[PDB]
Amino acid sequence: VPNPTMPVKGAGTTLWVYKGSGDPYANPLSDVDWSRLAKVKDLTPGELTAESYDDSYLDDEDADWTATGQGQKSAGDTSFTLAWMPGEQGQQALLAWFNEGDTRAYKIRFPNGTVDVFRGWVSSIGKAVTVITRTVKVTNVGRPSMAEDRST
Amino acid sequence: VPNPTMPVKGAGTTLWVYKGSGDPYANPLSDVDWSRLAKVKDLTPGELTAESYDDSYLDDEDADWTATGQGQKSAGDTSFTLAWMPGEQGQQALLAWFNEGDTRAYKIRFPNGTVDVFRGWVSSIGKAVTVITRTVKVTNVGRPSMAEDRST
Amino acid sequence: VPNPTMPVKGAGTTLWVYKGSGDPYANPLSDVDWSRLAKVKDLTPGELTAESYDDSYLDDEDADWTATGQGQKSAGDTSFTLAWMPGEQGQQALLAWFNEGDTRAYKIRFPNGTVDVFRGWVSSIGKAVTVITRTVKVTNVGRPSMAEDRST
Amino acid sequence: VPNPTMPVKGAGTTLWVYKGSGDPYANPLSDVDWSRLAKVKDLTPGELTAESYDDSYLDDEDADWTATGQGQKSAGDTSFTLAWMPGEQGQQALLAWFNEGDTRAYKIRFPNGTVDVFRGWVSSIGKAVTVITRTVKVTNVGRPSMAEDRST
Amino acid sequence: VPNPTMPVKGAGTTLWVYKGSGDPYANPLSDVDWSRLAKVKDLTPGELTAESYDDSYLDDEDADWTATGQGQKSAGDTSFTLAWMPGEQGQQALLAWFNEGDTRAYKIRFPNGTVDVFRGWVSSIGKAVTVITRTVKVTNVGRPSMAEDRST
Amino acid sequence: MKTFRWKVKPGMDVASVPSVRKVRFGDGYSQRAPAGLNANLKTYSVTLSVPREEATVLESFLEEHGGWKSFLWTPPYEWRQIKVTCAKWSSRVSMLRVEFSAEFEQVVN
Amino acid sequence: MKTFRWKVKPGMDVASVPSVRKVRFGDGYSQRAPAGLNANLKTYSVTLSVPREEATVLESFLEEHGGWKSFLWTPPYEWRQIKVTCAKWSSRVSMLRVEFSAEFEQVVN
Amino acid sequence: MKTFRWKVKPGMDVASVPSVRKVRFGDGYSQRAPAGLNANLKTYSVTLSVPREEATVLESFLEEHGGWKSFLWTPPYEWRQIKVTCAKWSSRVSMLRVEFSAEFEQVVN
Amino acid sequence: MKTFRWKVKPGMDVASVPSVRKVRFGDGYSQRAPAGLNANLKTYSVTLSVPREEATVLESFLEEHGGWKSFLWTPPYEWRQIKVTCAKWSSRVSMLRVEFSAEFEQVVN
Amino acid sequence: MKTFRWKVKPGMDVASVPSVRKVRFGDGYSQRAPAGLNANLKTYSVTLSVPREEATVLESFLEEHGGWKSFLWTPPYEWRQIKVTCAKWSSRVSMLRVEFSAEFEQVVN
Amino acid sequence: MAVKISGVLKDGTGKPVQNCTIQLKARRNSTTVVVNTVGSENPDEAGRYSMDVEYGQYSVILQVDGFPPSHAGTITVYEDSQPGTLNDFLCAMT
Repeated sequence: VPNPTMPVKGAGTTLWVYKGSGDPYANPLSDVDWSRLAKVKDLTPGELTAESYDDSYLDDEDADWTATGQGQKSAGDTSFTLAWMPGEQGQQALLAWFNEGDTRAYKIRFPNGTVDVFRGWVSSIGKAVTVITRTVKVTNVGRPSMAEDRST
Repeated sequence: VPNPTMPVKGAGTTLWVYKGSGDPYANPLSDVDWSRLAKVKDLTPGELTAESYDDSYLDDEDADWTATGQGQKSAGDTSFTLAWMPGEQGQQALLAWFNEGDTRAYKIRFPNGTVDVFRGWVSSIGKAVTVITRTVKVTNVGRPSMAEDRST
Repeated sequence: VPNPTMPVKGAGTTLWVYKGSGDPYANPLSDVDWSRLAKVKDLTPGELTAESYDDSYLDDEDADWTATGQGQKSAGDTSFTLAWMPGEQGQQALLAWFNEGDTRAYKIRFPNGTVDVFRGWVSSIGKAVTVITRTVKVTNVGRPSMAEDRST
Repeated sequence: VPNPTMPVKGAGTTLWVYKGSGDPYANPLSDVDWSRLAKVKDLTPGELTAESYDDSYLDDEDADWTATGQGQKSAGDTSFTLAWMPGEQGQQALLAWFNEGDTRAYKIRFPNGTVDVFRGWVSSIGKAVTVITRTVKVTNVGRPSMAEDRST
Repeated sequence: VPNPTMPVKGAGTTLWVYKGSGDPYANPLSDVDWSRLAKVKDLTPGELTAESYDDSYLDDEDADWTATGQGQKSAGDTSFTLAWMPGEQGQQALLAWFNEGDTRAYKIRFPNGTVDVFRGWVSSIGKAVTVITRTVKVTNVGRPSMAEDRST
Repeated sequence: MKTFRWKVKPGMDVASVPSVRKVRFGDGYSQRAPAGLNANLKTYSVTLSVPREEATVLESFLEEHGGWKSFLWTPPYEWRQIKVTCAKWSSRVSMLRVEFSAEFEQVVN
Repeated sequence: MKTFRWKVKPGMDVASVPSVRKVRFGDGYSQRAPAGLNANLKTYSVTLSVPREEATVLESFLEEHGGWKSFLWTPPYEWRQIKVTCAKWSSRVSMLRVEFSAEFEQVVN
Repeated sequence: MKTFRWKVKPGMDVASVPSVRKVRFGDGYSQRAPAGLNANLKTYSVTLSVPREEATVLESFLEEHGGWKSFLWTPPYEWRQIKVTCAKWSSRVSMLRVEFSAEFEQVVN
Repeated sequence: MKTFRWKVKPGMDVASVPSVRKVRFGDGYSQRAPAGLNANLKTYSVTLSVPREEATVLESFLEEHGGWKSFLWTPPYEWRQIKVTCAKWSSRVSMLRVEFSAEFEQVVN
Repeated sequence: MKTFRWKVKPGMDVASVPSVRKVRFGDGYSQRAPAGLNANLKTYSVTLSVPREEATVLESFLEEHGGWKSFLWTPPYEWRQIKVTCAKWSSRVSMLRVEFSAEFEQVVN
Repeated sequence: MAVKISGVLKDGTGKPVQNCTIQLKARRNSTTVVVNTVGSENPDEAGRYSMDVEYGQYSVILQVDGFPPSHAGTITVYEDSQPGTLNDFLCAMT
């Protein structure tokens, strides 16, 4: 039974890319419009880093102790390798998207049930010639919506 | 029996995050308000470093030997990997804390019997695919109160 | 049967270099003019990376989240190792190409049935002294035509 | 029997830290005043580096051979890991020394019978949460006295 | 039988150095004048790199793709380790050549039957004290005549 | 009067030197006066970065006013709707995007 | 008379050039006099950094005083409650927080 | 009148300083006039890189005009066929290619 | 007459320009004279770094002499006990230590 | 009339400013004239690097002409052989090789 | 047809706010509105505003010659709504 509060092994872990027009965050749970990418070999999602700004002051009572805060957080880079599939429309659209090069939204789903949506642009398309596989990585732009926001 | 003067294997080592208002340093031994985090895969605590300033001066008797003093001691960065639990309230609060981004205080408890309190802000959030785990990294700010300060 | 929609091991993976005059992009499926290279030990194809440019603005209604766009995409570097074949005319032509140094076009064929065409100039020639192999690396110039552009 | 001119396995290798007032170099052989640290897991003493100053000259008979002399020698950094044990007064005083932050003297003893004395200030305090251990390193200042100076 | 178009294991791979006066490229196949180096442990020949110069232009009709040409190709660095021998005249000549330090020509011969001639100056003389070996490396200067030019 | 709605990049500069009447006496006691009534007039250093396609448009607009006409422009987040002139714009056309580095001098009506 | 309670970031610079009546001999003996009573008047270079939402407030304060009105200010840890006026300040509005660089010149009453 | 069909490397710089009749008063009211008709005249900074074979040809072409003759030139992608004259150019001969750095001042017929 | 026993950080700079009477003729024959009896007077550039606690004490001592009184000071290892005066000093205040960077100009009695 | 045969290191620079008679009229109409007949005279910046053995030889040759004699020199790959004079040169002697930096100003007969 | 949006704009302390500027940024093309089109409206001294809004999706922007534009929300106008105050749409269920 797919539900949170218990760990999941992560077998399915499907990946979809948006094709239509509208708000991706309006309802990510419906796959009416998004296209699935088939037989991914592996996937490393992006990590939401931050950046530290200095805060230490002269007249502050506590000296000899550095002080700093956070600001201007940025999303990470997603990477995934699939089987090189020049027939299916998935990677055809992926490569056309890269060649034309615009920001697009995509999503990852868990056996858990919860859904994650990112948006960004692709910056690499690799290849291997031993069990042919295609590796592609994208960089995110703007605010992503994690699954925890949806869970509320 | 939990008490010092004998080494501890370190099995339990619970992790708590403050939730209420007041002085976390007043009585960290009371878990009345703090929220526990569940099933931490791994943990690496912060590193209390310092900085070196030049103390050697042109007029000196002992020559050809460097002389540096200490200044600006700083806390390190804490990291912990836990099981991805999108349903439990603790990590929902954790991600809300990362999104909104203020300094918060937290603590770690040992089976020895004493506790350790830090304060800072979260700067990194990671994820995986197989046996999904979430990796959270935070950076401290200001002086911490170690276990030894309570031991006396 | 060579046909997409099923993944391919990629055993044959022949390599060809253009020798004639005309448009290499016109019809790479015809091997009437191009010269084949024999006994390729290993091969690594190019990496179509891009570049990131700043897109953050002062009056944006969303702050504390970086925004970068994509521009100036570039091809990567191809590399392959051959059995040292001084007698064969292919290696003689390759070394003459290195010495005289002009941009030339080449292609790699797959057992799937489709081909990939690049154009560039060679930059490195290496060797080994135990089971002699020659390692040759080239850098592409200009936009290449992927296998996908032919399948449509 | 402890005596030099034959190698020693190095089983005991005790570590002592000064507490009283006086000259540490006056007589380190007496442990009447210093406190011993208990159950050190591993230890790496500092290394006495140097610094090279240019000596190449124009009119010298020898050319095409660089000439470099020595000047401004400095002590290294010492590090050691103990079994984390806040009960004992040893590391309590060690942490109080770090927090207050003043230069202090200490010694390392050997099963051979000779003692090495250093003086410096601590710069880091670490921890682990699997068989809990505390790692602490110091940087020396000024001239140390090696064991050879005592053997004469 | 020594002949190209078939791969060769590379057992002999002798190394010779010039001693006389004349044109090394006039006829490298004759060993009347060159002295052989005996019992080389291993060898790594230099690799012929190049330099990439920018070619992109404002009015260039194709944008969004970098354009780079090739120029200023350079030879690599050769290295080889042999058995350290203060007796043989070859190593005596090698060290005299290093100490006096002038550009000299040398060659490597393969079991296939073709010879490769380089010219350069030596820049290192290594040693080891476990089965004594001497490691020596040179940097090339000017055009080397590859083995693929004599075959034509 | 036209308006300036182009969006500005981080790193904008604002400079302000008030015009004051200063006279120093024997042991200090310098008489100070505000000079003109509207003494303070900020000077901004503004950099944009736009793709070449609309680059011409900027020039056209920046050509229309010359250096003798004033246009309204609201600085970012600032509580003021001011009027400002510029006379020293420059551009760095490289491949795809040109960056503009101009200075905007505030001027009273 | 207002005060200045905003915090000052590390690196604030202090300069001091007392006024003397140099007059030279052939060699040495150069006579010197202490000039006026208040010879040296320290000059401070103060850097601040505030989140954008706060910045306007500070600006208004520096607008209210102009470059002709004095205000009390306590240098960090320094035993003196000096009176200082400012006539040069600039800021960098980057994305979230803006940093100010200002000069503060000491003046007697 | 000849033309200029050589290609230009990225990094070309454009400067523009239109001529106005500034005159300063108490509190602004700075009256402004457009001065001449074609007040502004763009100044271009152009960088090229050619192999040494045709460096002599380019140098001879630039020498033929000297610094007194105009020639047509089309700035990249810009909608104008301006006439421009040059009086400063330098070349960095290194080994294989030589890069020319030149300045081009716009002028009406 | 007070003294100066504060420690000096490494990197002290020394300058010396002797005053000479230079006059040149057709082919050399340049007459040279020592000008004053004691012509050359070394000037030192000295930097110190002290914790904030006695920064006030150093500032007060430097204030007492102003820019006119001289004070004895022994340069490091140097064979002379000279008397010096200073007229410029600055400090980079941080939250732990402050560093002074002054110049000491040698004068005779 | 001697000649020059020392080879030149990469990075040599060449500059050319043609002297013209520019006069600007009301609205453009800028009258331009070539000024002198052979107005364009290039100026080269040349660097060499030679071992110390022939440093004396090069210095003596450069001394013989002083700064008042012209010598023929053929710039690399350029067509016309020119005659040039120089009046400034410097050198760095490190350990084995001395590097020379000089400027060669082309002059007419 | 355009719904009449009329009302009075007040701050949190129950007084009118002056120097305002309400903008409606179009997000999707409609039968009579193009994307990326804005329309300004300056209210009176008492905060009274009255506009005619064509049906479609808009984003409200409150420029008070001050703080940057504020995402007070997005407003959707279907062909069933009735004339009313602006705040009703922003508070309406979407």
